[PDB]
Amino acid sequence: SDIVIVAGARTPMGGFQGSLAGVSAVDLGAVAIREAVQRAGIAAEDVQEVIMGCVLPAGLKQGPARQAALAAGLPAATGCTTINKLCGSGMKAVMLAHDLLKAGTNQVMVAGGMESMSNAPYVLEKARSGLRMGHGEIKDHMFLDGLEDARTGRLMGSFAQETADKYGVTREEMDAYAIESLKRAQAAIADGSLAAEIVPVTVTSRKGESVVKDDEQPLTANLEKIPSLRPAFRKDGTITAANASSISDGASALVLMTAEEAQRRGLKPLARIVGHATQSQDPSEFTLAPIGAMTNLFARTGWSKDDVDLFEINEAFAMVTMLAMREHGLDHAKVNVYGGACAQGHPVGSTGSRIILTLINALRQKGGKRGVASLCIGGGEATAVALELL
Amino acid sequence: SDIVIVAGARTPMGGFQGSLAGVSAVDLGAVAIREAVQRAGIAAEDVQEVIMGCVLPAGLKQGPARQAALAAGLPAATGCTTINKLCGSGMKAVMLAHDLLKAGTNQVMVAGGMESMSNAPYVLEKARSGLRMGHGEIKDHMFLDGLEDARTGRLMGSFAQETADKYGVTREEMDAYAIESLKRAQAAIADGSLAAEIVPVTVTSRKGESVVKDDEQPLTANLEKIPSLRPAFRKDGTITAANASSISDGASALVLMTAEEAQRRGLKPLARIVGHATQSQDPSEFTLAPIGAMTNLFARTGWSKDDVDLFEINEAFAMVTMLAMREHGLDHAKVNVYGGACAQGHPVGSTGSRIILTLINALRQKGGKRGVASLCIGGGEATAVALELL
Amino acid sequence: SDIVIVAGARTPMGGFQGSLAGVSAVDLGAVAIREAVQRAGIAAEDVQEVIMGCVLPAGLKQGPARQAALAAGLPAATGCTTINKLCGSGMKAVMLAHDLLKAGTNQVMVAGGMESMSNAPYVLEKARSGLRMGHGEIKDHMFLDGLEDARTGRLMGSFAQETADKYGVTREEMDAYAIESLKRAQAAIADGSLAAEIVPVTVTSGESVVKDDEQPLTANLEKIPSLRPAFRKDGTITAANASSISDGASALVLMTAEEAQRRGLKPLARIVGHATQSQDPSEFTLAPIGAMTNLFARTGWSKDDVDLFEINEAFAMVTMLAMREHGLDHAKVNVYGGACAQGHPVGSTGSRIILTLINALRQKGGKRGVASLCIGGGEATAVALELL
Amino acid sequence: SDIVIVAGARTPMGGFQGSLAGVSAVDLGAVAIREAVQRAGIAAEDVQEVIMGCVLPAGLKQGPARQAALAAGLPAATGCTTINKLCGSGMKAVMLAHDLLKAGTNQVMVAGGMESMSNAPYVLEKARSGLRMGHGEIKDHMFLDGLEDARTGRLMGSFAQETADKYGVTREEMDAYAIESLKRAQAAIADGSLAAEIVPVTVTSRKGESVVKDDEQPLTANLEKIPSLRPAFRKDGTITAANASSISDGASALVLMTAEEAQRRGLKPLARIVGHATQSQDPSEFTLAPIGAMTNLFARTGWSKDDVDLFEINEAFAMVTMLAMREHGLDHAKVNVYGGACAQGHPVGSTGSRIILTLINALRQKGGKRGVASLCIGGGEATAVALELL
Ligand SMILES: CC(C)(COP(=O)(O)OP(=O)(O)OC[C@H]1O[C@@H](n2cnc3c(N)ncnc32)[C@H](O)[C@@H]1OP(=O)(O)O)[C@@H](O)C(=O)NCCC(=O)NCCS
Ligand SMILES: CC(C)(COP(=O)(O)OP(=O)(O)OC[C@H]1O[C@@H](n2cnc3c(N)ncnc32)[C@H](O)[C@@H]1OP(=O)(O)O)[C@@H](O)C(=O)NCCC(=O)NCCS
Ligand SMILES: CC(C)(COP(=O)(O)OP(=O)(O)OC[C@H]1O[C@@H](n2cnc3c(N)ncnc32)[C@H](O)[C@@H]1OP(=O)(O)O)[C@@H](O)C(=O)NCCC(=O)NCCS
Ligand SMILES: CC(C)(COP(=O)(O)OP(=O)(O)OC[C@H]1O[C@@H](n2cnc3c(N)ncnc32)[C@H](O)[C@@H]1OP(=O)(O)O)[C@@H](O)C(=O)NCCC(=O)NCCS
Repeated sequence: SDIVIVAGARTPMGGFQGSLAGVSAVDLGAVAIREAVQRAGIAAEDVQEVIMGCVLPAGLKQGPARQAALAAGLPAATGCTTINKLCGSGMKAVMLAHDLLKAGTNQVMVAGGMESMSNAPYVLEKARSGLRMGHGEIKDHMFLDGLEDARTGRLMGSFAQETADKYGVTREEMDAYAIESLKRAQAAIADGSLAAEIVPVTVTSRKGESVVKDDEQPLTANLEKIPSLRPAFRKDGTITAANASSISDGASALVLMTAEEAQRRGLKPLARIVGHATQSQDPSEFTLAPIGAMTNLFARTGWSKDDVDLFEINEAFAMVTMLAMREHGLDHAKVNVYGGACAQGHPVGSTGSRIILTLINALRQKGGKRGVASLCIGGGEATAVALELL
Repeated sequence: SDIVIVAGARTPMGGFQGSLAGVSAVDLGAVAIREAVQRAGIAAEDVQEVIMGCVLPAGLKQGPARQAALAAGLPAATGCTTINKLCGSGMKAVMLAHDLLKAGTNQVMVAGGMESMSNAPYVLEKARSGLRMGHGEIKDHMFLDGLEDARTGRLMGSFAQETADKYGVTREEMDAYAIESLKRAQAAIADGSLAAEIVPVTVTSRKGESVVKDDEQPLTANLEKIPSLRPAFRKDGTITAANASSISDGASALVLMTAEEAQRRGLKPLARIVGHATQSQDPSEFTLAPIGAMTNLFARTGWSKDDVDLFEINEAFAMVTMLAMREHGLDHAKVNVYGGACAQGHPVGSTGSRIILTLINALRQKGGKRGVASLCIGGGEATAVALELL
Repeated sequence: SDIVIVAGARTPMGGFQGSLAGVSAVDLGAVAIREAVQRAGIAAEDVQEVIMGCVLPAGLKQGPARQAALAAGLPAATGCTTINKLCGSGMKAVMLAHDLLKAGTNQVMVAGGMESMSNAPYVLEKARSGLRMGHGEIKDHMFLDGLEDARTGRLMGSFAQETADKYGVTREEMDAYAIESLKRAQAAIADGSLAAEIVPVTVTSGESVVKDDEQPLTANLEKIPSLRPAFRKDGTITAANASSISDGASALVLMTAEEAQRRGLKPLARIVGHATQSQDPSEFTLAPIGAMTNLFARTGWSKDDVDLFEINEAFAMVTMLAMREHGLDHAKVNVYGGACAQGHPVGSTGSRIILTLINALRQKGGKRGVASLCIGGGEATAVALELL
Repeated sequence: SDIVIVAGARTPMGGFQGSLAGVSAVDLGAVAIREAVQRAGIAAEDVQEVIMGCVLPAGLKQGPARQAALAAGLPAATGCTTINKLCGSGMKAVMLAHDLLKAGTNQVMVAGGMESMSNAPYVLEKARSGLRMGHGEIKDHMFLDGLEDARTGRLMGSFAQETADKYGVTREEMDAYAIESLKRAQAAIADGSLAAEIVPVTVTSRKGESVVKDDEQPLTANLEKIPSLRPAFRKDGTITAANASSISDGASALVLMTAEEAQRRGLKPLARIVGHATQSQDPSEFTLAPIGAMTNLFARTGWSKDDVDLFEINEAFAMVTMLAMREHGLDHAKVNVYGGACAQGHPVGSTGSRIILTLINALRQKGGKRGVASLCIGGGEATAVALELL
């Protein structure tokens, strides 16, 4: 059973306590789902199972993906599951779906991601039992259960820093990358090349109500300020907020069906999924997992870099994409052509699925075909997806 | 591809803030993954993917499943995912493993779940942005994200209370069900009926290091109190501690394979997955979802209630199993033979893959072949799974 | 011995999360205590004991008075006590100062009070023992130990809304008083009538100097009839006629008259007497009336000998009911404004008004002044001072 | 004007989370004031002003002293104030009462103090504005505002340990001191000595009513453990729990008058206050501050050490009383005749007044006319009262 991506939608990527702060992650998951369905040509009735990535579901209340579904308009007959594969949660949702559909368990499914890092709460670890005496920690849940390694408590960035140096990556080369990302993720917000993949967002507030249709981080940045930005993860450090992905808010969804189920509803799906692959190695090498994730996909699928037109390779850290580009021998003109998250943002739970939609939607406006999205995973993993335009 | 369970393991269930409280959920997941992969007569290296349920990941640190697997001794070359299908994550985890094994992504998988309700933290919702002025809230993570309806903010036990009344389930009727679960629960401890499936878990007291091997509630549970306990969800309600499931810490792991992977490796699997099904409906009517689940199971399999030797139906509340039994016309003596969650405890992330495994235990020990396992899920859902001994 | 106020100084009074939010209460107290000393015209060493009002001592660390004394440049040998009789803190510090200086225990004292209401933290009450199971409250310290009655957890503007109503005080009456206040306040700033009592603060974020109270620069006169209530949906009390929440500090160098002379100092005022009034916590808005009644019974005065009163504007209505029941002239009360318009950093104000009263009495010509403010738990104090 | 103490009473001192963790600071002062006034021969009305020391008010409510004054049965006309001179607050309040009486301001006053370090809250300093990002602290209000010096954040202990090394006091010397303290406490608890000064306290819990009428530490203390105890404050230090004042709850209250006011109502008072002294030095030298206090006292009063029949030198640590006894040449046979803080306990707000009581009680039961009571005050300070029976 050949699996196909019928429709796809995703929210703007609102930066930390920025545009979409007054929206709950769930509410952002709806906007993505609700519009992924409408763009498909199906009804809500006719969705069997949802799978949503969600890394920080503290304070999201019971069954985060259940809520996102009911709000998106879906019936209570529809089954839902929240998953956490950290920064791959969104691309793991698509792969769980893709396999369930190969195994005849459903014929129509949605598979997106969702994060409001802004309203990720705070946590008290000993307050249940009693702190008894002495001061104590109160932990950033975004940080504690998201950005910092379980063993070392070191920031995903701290590791990027170590790995970077070790492979030779100078302030200047890492600034070359993060500088073009700001122009590309402004060249597309200009040529309006992202309005297609995106669905704007009606936000409340004291200052009346407002529409949000554009990626927040790039329009509130400075491209000249870059080679003076203080280091972010080590006093004498090469990594800064320019070349490190942003803390941001958003969601995204895809409708997935079998070839037949789509050829039987006379729907014309955007793309077909050719294969997926998981890379897994040591937490400290999370920044490099992408190399082997593709090296596995290129393996299972029979493809090479050369037979690929575009790649969406998440910029958790400019060096991730760089070293992945370096190691696999990828021309920079064929990688994140509308720019990566070091310009746009990275709502950890959502990106996996966004970059699939963005990839898809680039193969379209660039009249390309064969594509590969990969992202890195805190805990030392990558997930690689490979699809084809229809 | 006929899909086989090959071996399985499940920790003792400890009461809220008792015998398994020192140990984390990551750490109970490890004990259980280890002792499963071993009993299967395979090596760590041989495990390709892991799928671990977990409803309460606040305070668990990055990738709760990644830490479970690593700590167990699985090499980092082994993919790790955390899912949340509320109280059904265990069963879903198995159900996903199932379809992925079918699909062809993997031949060897570990799937299961882990939870320490005792070490669920607390959350401040506005500590990040600022409480400006006036009193604020501090939220029990277990209740806010695990144990109460998203929409209304009402506890599972409250929705259960309303439906007990509506279906006219009397104080007396429910106790009798529970006065039986505990009798069955102590009998298995007494005569070692659950030894096959339990790994013991080694803990630190102030007296040095002791082993826990038995479930906690069956021991700390006084049978001649059940008629005089107070109601739990309504001042004058029917549902008490005794006929509601206890809040528990535990984990459980199963080793799944294609039948021709067990064959190739010269192994004797325990049982076969014949089929699975889901049911979804109004989040207020979740206790009535297992009935549909099993109906959906019977349809997808071709099984009837007569072709079924033994049943596992998770006793979230005595009324859940009582009502699935009434409608399906099931025979008490062939349903939760060794007792359920009302006597033995309910580690929410875990109880979905543990029951799969008590079933495989009872079927072999009581001399059955065909078994059905199912449980209700908050959000208005349930999962069912059907299996046959080899 | 008669008691002189040698000199004084008080900070600007910033808003809630406003201009002196970047300064702790201990640091404001400091600014106030240092500039008081300098003015008295004596050495930090000459001061023998420091008493400060502090309502909200959570997270100011050990002995808040003590820290302030030290940071103000007073030596380690300088006695330090920190006290709380709520909003009357500042003025009780000056009444404990009076009684010490009367009884031979000292000669040179500093008294006043300090309050960052902005940086008042939040508290948890069960987290030491353990929360165990079920949700919990995170209480504001401001509200729990300052603004909400003990027995009834009811705010003070709630009790004052209730009093206004029984004593029949309309939105109109009140919004009027509030308008005259904000004018007299806005007037004093342009005129510089408060430059003498005030000591500027240098906040560092670069760095800038706060010199004028902050509320009266950001309070529209126009919109007073258009403010929504604050304590009950069908309310007559608003942001305009109820005191606003304020950073600020105030200190005051008291001597025995003998030590004043014996140092060649020319002091500002003499403390002729003082009184406390204590009654039912619901009737806190009415305690000033008793306060001043006892103060007259003691001093031997009548409202006649008073040239100017400072009866704190805790709520517009507290002054408006004292003004009724004592027969006081709005023209002879809170001349440069009051709490409603300027601010009310709760610990500080008790002393501040003693200081403003003295700056006015001078600039406006006048000998005899009276200070009174209302206190939760059902109390008030009054001071009776005379210029020299 | 001559000042007299007409009566007092004092709660038994509770241990930290011990046998008065279920009464507030306020209800303890309440129990104290009431019995004080009862023993005084007077009517609650006749009390004109109330001064109560309390170091840890956070969470106690508005006007801790007021609350207590009322709950004792003192009318609303009897006005109230709360003061804070750290560990000598309770003495300070008596000194202010003495001065106020002297000056003409009242006729009958009540001075005392109250602490419940048990029921002291935890604080979040950065909540109101917001934590924005990264982990925070939750700060013990007993440590922050009570037991750690402002400048350094070091514990009173840490200063006491560093002082004890410099002035060369050996662990074995402080343990000999501690050992005679506790034997004195135990002899005192059992022979009934403290009963004339103690007022029993009535509580609830599960079972129903309890009467606490005995200091808790002397009854839970094991003489033998003294020299085996770990070092409390430095890695390989000399200061242990047995020779540090215990964290405790309690309260005390004295009924003071001028001499003529007590005769006018025809009452035989217990003792005349003769003088008080205040010492103040750098915060690291707080430990030695009682020496200045009794120096300045001797200086004001006219008195010398051979005039003083008994001392109450509160033992914040064994090494205060010891360095204090060394310097003024005192005999532990004449100082803390019934034990002190190390054995019984240290309710910071209360000890100051309490020990004025024990001193008196002691001088009546052991024959003796002249007394001195001093205690060291966090922040480099110390107060001291001298008093004469009548
Ligand atoms: C890098 C990090 C520490 C920076 O946090 P921050 O302090 O909030 O940074 P901000 O971007 O908000 O502000 C810093 C400056 O960078 C600038 N900036 C940010 N992105 C920029 C870009 N692409 N180009 C140019 N300037 C940029 C901002 O405009 C701002 O300028 P200013 O300080 O002069 O006003 C933070 O984003 C982080 O923790 N990174 C998350 C990555 C991570 O670990 N997780 C990814 C999962 S693998
Ligand atoms: C019902 C509930 C509130 C009871 O917890 P509790 O009263 O706080 O704690 P306990 O269970 O210790 O107290 C109940 C009492 O009954 C006893 N008890 C528990 N199970 C018993 C049994 N099977 N037989 C007899 N006695 C039993 C306890 O041991 C205890 O005895 P005690 O009162 O003398 O101490 C709690 O179990 C709960 O909320 N359950 C959650 C159910 C849930 O949400 N699960 C998910 C469903 S999808
Ligand atoms: C806090 C309190 C002042 C209410 O204010 P708030 O809700 O925080 O709001 P603000 O202080 O911003 O006031 C609201 C508006 O009225 C304005 N305002 C307040 N006082 C004003 C005055 N005297 N004249 C004109 N405008 C005024 C503010 O500037 C603001 O204008 P804006 O909304 O257009 O910006 C009031 O509830 C209060 O006093 N609480 C504490 C109780 C107390 O004082 N107790 C101690 C006395 S015993
Ligand atoms: C040092 C301190 C923090 C230790 O806390 P702690 O160790 O939790 O206190 P504990 O009472 O549990 O002491 C540990 C042991 O010492 C024992 N102990 C304490 N005082 C004892 C005594 N007088 N005789 C015998 N044993 C004693 C306890 O019984 C306990 O034994 P256990 O292990 O069987 O329970 C505490 O005693 C203390 O009071 N410190 C602060 C001092 C203070 O009040 N500061 C203000 C002074 S200016």
